[PDB]
Amino acid sequence: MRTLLIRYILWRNDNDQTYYNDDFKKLMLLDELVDDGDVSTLIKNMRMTLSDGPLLDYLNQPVNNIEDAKRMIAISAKVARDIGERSEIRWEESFTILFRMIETYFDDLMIDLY
Amino acid sequence: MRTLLIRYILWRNDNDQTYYNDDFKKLMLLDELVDDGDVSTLIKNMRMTLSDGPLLDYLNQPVNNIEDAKRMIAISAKVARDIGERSEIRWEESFTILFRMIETYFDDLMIDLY
Repeated sequence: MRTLLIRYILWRNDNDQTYYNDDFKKLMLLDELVDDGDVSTLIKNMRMTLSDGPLLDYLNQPVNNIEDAKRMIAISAKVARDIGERSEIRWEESFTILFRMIETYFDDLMIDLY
Repeated sequence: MRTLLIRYILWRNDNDQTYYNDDFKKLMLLDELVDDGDVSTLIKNMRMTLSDGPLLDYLNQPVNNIEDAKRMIAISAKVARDIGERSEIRWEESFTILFRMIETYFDDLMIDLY
């Protein structure tokens, strides 16, 4: 799940067809769980501060169930998409927090998606 | 370079043909810079300790030139290959250190390889 999510989020950022996989189809379905307004806000703040700061703050919120975990994946993916490839983001810092919060749900998320 | 190296190292770990790209061909050439004995030792220690600890210790060594930077990429790649996909490694912790050391050489590494 760690490798899959890294690959997915990075592909959402750059849109390189050579790095696409059908495994992503099921993960892209998680987008319905997230309100486009929350993403829009997060992007505005990231641009206002010229940093990944607002994203790292979003990812630090508690994850109490599988639905919270799915929303975190979706928010990261939608943010990656909407921020653009030119954005100088140390993605590994975001993955560190994301996986710290969602790690436990990996087994169940895999079952849920596939 | 950050995205490319993440993608390369993860592909070296699982050998998933669906996640392969021809950009990796030039990076795989860096393997000649690394002695297989150093990798063998690193793997032995990682298994002895049941941790990525030895790898994170290797990556914390100073990088004084582009050749040091290339050796770090090659050691990470050969370790990723030899440790196996089943290995529960928090890859983002390794990428954090690797990129902290090699970040500056990215522009020059890109020129050197492509």
